[PDB]
Amino acid sequence: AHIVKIYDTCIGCTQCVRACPLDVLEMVPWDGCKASQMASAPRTEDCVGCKRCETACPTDFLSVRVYLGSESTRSMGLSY
Amino acid sequence: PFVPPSWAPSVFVPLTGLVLPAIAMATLFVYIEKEAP
Amino acid sequence: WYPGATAPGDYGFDPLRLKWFREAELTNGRWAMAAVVGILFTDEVAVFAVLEGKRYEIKLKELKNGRLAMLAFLGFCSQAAVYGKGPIETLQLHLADVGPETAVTVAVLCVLPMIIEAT
Amino acid sequence: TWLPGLNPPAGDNGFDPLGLGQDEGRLKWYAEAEKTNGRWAMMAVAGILGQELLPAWWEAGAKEYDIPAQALTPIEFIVMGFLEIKRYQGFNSPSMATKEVKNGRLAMVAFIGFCVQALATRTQPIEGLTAHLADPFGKNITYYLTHLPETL
Amino acid sequence: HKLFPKFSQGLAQDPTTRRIWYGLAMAHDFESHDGMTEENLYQKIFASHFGQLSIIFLWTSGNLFHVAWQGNFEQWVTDPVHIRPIAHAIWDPHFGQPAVEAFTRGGASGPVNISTSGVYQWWYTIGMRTNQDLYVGSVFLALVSAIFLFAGWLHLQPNFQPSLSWFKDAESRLNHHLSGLFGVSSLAWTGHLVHVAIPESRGQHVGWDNFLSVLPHPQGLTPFFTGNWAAYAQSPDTASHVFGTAQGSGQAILTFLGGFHPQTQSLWLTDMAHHHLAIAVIFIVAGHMYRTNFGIGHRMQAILEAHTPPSGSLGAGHKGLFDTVNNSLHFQLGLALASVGTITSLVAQHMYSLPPYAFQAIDFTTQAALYTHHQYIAGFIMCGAFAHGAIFFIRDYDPEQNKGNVLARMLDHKEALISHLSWVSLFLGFHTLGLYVHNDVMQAFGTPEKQILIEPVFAQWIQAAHGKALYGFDFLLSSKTSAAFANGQSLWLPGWLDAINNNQNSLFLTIGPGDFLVHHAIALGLHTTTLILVKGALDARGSKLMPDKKDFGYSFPCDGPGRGGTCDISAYDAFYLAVFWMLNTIGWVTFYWHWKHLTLWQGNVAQFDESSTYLMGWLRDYLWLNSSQLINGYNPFGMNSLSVWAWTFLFGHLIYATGFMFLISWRGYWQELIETLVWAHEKTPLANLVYWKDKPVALSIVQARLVGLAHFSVGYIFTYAAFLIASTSGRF
Amino acid sequence: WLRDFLWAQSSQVIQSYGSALSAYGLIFLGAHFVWAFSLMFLFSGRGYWQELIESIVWAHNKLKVAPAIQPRALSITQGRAVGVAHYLLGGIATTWSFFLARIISVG
Amino acid sequence: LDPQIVISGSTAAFLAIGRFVFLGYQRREANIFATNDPAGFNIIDVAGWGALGHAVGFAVLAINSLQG
Ligand code: CLA
Ligand code: CLA
Ligand code: CLA
Ligand SMILES: CC1=C(/C=C/C(C)=C/C=C/C(C)=C/C=C/C=C(C)/C=C/C=C(C)/C=C/C2=C(C)CCCC2(C)C)C(C)(C)CCC1
Ligand SMILES: CC1=C(/C=C/C(C)=C/C=C/C(C)=C/C=C/C=C(C)/C=C/C=C(C)/C=C/C2=C(C)CCCC2(C)C)C(C)(C)CCC1
Ligand SMILES: CC1=C(C/C=C(\C)CCC[C@H](C)CCC[C@H](C)CCCC(C)C)C(=O)c2ccccc2C1=O
Repeated sequence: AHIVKIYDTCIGCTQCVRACPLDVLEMVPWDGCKASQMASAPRTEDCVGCKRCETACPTDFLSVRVYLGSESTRSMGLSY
Repeated sequence: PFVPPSWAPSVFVPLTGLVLPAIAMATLFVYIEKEAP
Repeated sequence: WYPGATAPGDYGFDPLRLKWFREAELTNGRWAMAAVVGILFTDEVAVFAVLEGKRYEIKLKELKNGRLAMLAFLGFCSQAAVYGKGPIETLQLHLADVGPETAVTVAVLCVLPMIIEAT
Repeated sequence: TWLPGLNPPAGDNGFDPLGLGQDEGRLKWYAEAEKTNGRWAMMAVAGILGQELLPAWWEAGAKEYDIPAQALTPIEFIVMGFLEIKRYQGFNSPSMATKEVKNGRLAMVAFIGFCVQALATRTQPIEGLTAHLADPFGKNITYYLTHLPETL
Repeated sequence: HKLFPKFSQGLAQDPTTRRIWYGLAMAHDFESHDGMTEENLYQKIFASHFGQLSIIFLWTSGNLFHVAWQGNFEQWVTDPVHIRPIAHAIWDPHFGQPAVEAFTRGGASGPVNISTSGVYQWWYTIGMRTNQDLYVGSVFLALVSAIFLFAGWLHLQPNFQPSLSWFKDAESRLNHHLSGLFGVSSLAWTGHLVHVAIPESRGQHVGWDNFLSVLPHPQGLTPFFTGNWAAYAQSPDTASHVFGTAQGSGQAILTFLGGFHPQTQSLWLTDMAHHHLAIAVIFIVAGHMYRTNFGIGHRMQAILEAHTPPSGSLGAGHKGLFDTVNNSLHFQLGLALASVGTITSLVAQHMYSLPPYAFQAIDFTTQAALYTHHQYIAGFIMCGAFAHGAIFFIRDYDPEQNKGNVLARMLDHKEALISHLSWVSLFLGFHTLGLYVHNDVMQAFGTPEKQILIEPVFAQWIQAAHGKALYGFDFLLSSKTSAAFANGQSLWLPGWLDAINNNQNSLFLTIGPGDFLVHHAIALGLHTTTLILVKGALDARGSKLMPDKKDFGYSFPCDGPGRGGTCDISAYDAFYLAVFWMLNTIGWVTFYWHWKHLTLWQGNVAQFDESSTYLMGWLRDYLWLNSSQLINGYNPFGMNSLSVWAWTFLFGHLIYATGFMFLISWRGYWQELIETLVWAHEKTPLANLVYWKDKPVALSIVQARLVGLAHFSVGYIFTYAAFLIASTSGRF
Repeated sequence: WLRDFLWAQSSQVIQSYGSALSAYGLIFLGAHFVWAFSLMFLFSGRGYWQELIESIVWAHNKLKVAPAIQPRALSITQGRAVGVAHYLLGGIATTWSFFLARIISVG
Repeated sequence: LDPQIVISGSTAAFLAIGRFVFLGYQRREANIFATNDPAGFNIIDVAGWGALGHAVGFAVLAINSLQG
């Protein structure tokens, strides 16, 4: 499984969520930003580690981070 | 009493060339593919 | 099998770390007993396959004499390939009045029962 | 106190200037080791003094023997293996104990004296004794190290 | 899941073929295994070290045994000028009778290999004369290898595992390794030289039978205890001494002569004896410096805390460095690899120029092979030093323990460091390539008198300072009225002057504008490789493109196509890019070494001095010219003894080329190809009864870089080894 | 092929200096150079180069010569494109010089 | 020469000089276990300063043997 973390610099722009090709991330209620939204990664067992979320994140530095970890059949994107 | 005999490459070179690589690759293959309990 | 040895015709000797191995020990012992009797008393395809297939598809003294005959057959092959003589001739040269390996092997072997005790 | 002022840390004379016996069971092992090195040294000194009196002790192994010395080592290893194994699987007055320890220590020092002394003088040790008695001042360790060519 | 690998269940739960490769690759990285503590780390490293020692002594015993059984050592020592040293016999049933006749050279029964490792010269100089001696040495070193393998197994056992305090004791280890491992070993080798190796060169056999009854000197130990130590320098070996015999001999055991023995063209055994005795005393004295359990001695942490200069120009100085060298194994490993790599360069540079062994430097293929062998070893070890330094920065470096010291201030001016390395690399590259291209245009347009030929006046000044009367500077050792000349003139300068003014050896070769241009290209390679390695070490914690590079580790693939794309951003990848510059730089230094020595050995150094100043002269007169007998090793008219080197030459070109496939083409192409292969196998009838246990996948990105660099490097090494051995041996 | 074709027929190109065919020797060497120069782009990646450019940009900032148009490493695809273009140019021009020098001198 | 005189005088000079003028500096920089000496000049101090004495004495003997 790959380690996906969300950091408090998130501005709830939802760009990472609409960039993930696997439905791993989602938006939760929060109070830390004006959008009152925060990303969250409850399904990192299906994460392949493509880093589209990191490409989509606008903040400097990143508020979503993907640490490539141990490989499984779902994280390697295998259909066989 | 040190010199190995005149037939010695004819046995020792195909031994470590073929037989020990076959045994070693078979043993390492069975060790790789072994299931954990 | 040695004074002070512990266990992991059995004697607790397993330095390298089962029922197939016991059956293989028994059949190597039986064929070595027949071969040692043939070498001491010295001086076809499909039927053998059928007998072997029927044997595959199918009490201390047996493996005692079997281990003794396996060591005996190793003895025949070794002191025939080294001495160039038969067993009676090597016995006669032994009686009535690879050396480094033999000496090194024995000492090393003894260092070996000692080492296990240490560890 | 081997030199006074130094108490023994934890034939005891407080002599461990390297700290080799700072562990209890390890020190018990070294005590047994000192005992057996001293026993073999006592037997060796009695051997050299006996053989000399009733070929030197360094040229003794190469004369001629029954087997000969090719195939006598495995007999030695088997017999000494049985004896040693028995001793390890096994492993009266304290005056006799301290005499045994100090006697083994003096025999170890005497045997390294035999080895170095014979290797530097090319004499049997009773000839070294009669040389040092016939000439105390002279024929000392200075003579055999500065006049080494004469002995060869 | 599966058992292999036992050190990582994260890899053991991998359903693919990636598990096998990553178990092979992460096996000896003990800091990242499951359940690894620090004591266990040091203990397994200690056992692995014993394993390395056992393998080295088994390697040496095997060299001794194969020489003693299949070589011509006892026949070589009778005339070591005209007889070739046999390595080992050939048993290849794939041969034909012309190949058996071709590799049956002489004087041997069957097919043999001719050794280029220098072991006959080394063994003959240290006193071997017979094959039995080599048999005894082989049996002794095999027994030593068994003892070290047993000692690794023993120090793994729980009654013998050392604690962490034993491994972290630096003063005791430096005192015992300086005084005992350097000093007493060098003293005992001096004993071997004096007792055996000098009388074997005098023609007197001193074996184990009579080493107690043969005097090393006719007055033994009486000068040594009187202090009359100059009595061992009296009557040295005459300049008409035949080596290994008694004609023209002397009585001295410790001289200081300089230069070379006249017949063997090699260093004097008495000078090497004196040399090992002096450095033995110096290492034993230096091994009493540090504070063990005896009150006296230096305290290294106290020395480091003291050496901080005033005015804050180094900040906190060396404060807190003892707990960062002591606690980090990667710092110690990088220091050890930097030192051993520089010393391996020193070994190669000093052994071509000052040949130690008898009838070395007349075996030209041995000279070239040993130089090239230790230069490539040195290059790999230097790259590993910088690699493990970057690993130190990522894993072991604590910034709060180093707040203000020299190691933090290097990270503070890392941009200035990389900027000035970039400047020196660009400068040397522009002007070295511009001068070579300029001279090529001059040589092409028929005008060699216009080409820029800068004279190497600085290194010629240094050679004149060393005593070479060619360049007419005439100062400090070249002028007869100098203080250094007059003070060293009575004792060691008369041999050194003759050897440096001989132009028939490698002792301070005559240099010119080609040598200028190549030393500049060498500086380009060194500065550039240092640029990539220092950039990878100092950008390992992070850069502006990736501030959190320390959070991914040392060897991660990339950080994706975002932020413009980040390919080869890791410090491992900077190492990977710098191995190419290492191979380039050592290829330059060994092309230069080999061509200047081939023109010395043939006789026309004018050929090198003319053709070395332009790269077409390089390509025409070295690579095209010296590979004429190589590629004729086999042909449609027959074959000869060079056919193995022709085959290995093409073999290296092939492995190099196969490495380019992993280097250029990357992963997802092969992953799609393998997915179509998986479809084809699962749909093919009567072959889909056979199924894989490990799911086939394409090689990962990092693995691809490693496999491509491995094939690239092996092909590079085999191609230049085949060319160098075949050209030197075929033409000499 | 290595001996009787490449090595044997490369004589004319390698000894073309001092004559009218010397340009074919120059373009032989130049083409070898360009081919090799492509390997840096094909074998490397733009992350390293971007960080190197960062250090150099720092050096330019120190002397007030950092450009307003920000120095960036080439894209991944442009690295591949530059790589294959210099690779093709180098190899093809090499065989061009070999062929022309060979066939003009022995023709 | 006079080897006993040179070695004994050099060892006496180095032991006396480390006993009397460098002992306090060695105790300042360092900051078997018990001796009768009033300065604590123990066996290891004797070993170090006599080692320097023997080394310098044999160096002087060797240079005078070379006659340089
Ligand atoms: C890593 C790969 C590598 C390989 C394969 C080689 C291979 C070689 N080296 Mg090179 N070398 C290397 C790296 C390597 N080297 C490095 C990293 C250095 C710098 C440290 C050197 C420095 C070096 C020198 C200076 C020399 C060589 C030589 C050689 C050649 C002879 C074989 C040999 O070394 O005998 C095996 C060596 C041993 C088994 C050890 C020798 C004995 C050691 C030094 C001391 C033993 C002390 C003793 C045990 C103590 C007893 C104490 C007493 C009181 C009991 C062989 C081609 C020699 C040569 O070129 O000959 C023609 C040569 O003179 N090498
Ligand atoms: C003193 C010697 C020494 C020691 C004790 C270590 C120890 C270590 N190194 Mg270091 N290093 C060294 C020298 C050393 N290194 C040298 C000389 C180099 C330059 C090559 C390096 C460069 C280096 C890098 C880049 C890395 C390490 C890593 C490591 C760690 C893990 C090793 C591992 O698991 O790989 C297992 C070893 C292999 C899988 C070897 C694969 C085979 C290689 C590619 C060569 C293949 C050529 C083949 C044999 C030729 C066949 C030809 C054919 C025709 C027969 C371990 C701490 C790694 C690390 O710390 O990770 C964070 C790591 O990434 N080392
Ligand atoms: C012949 C092949 C070749 C050449 C010439 C270079 C040259 C260079 N490399 Mg590269 N490299 C190569 C192969 C090569 N490399 C390979 C195979 C790899 C493995 C991937 C690398 C990996 C690598 C790394 C990791 C690094 C380098 C770096 C460098 C630069 C180091 C500084 C220097 O000396 O620049 C001198 C400049 C030159 C040699 C270029 C010549 C300039 C030309 C002649 C000017 C224009 C001429 C003409 C007008 C052109 C007109 C054509 C028209 C169509 C425009 C240098 C430009 C370093 C760097 O970039 O530092 C800043 C660096 O860190 N290289
Ligand atoms: C990254 C890193 C690392 C690494 C580093 C390295 C790898 C380095 C290298 C380095 C080096 C590799 C260096 C070198 C140096 C050298 C020198 C410093 C030299 C000197 C010399 C001299 C000084 C000499 C002089 C002389 C002469 C010239 C002549 C005469 C004689 C005499 C002697 C006088 C580490 C680990 C730390 C960690 C951190 C990170
Ligand atoms: C008690 C006392 C006293 C006395 C003292 C004395 C008398 C002392 C002495 C002391 C001594 C008398 C010491 C000594 C020491 C010595 C030593 C410690 C040595 C060492 C040596 C060495 C180390 C050497 C080395 C070497 C060699 C071996 C070889 C060659 C080289 C050399 C030289 C390096 C008095 C009266 C004053 C006062 C009172 C008290
Ligand atoms: C060298 C290299 C670079 C660095 C090269 C860069 C950034 C381009 C350099 C081209 C020129 C030199 C810069 C543009 C010059 C300007 C027009 C300035 C004016 C110059 C005057 C003389 C006209 C990469 O960015 C890269 C990316 C991906 C894979 C491989 C590589 C790669 O190999």
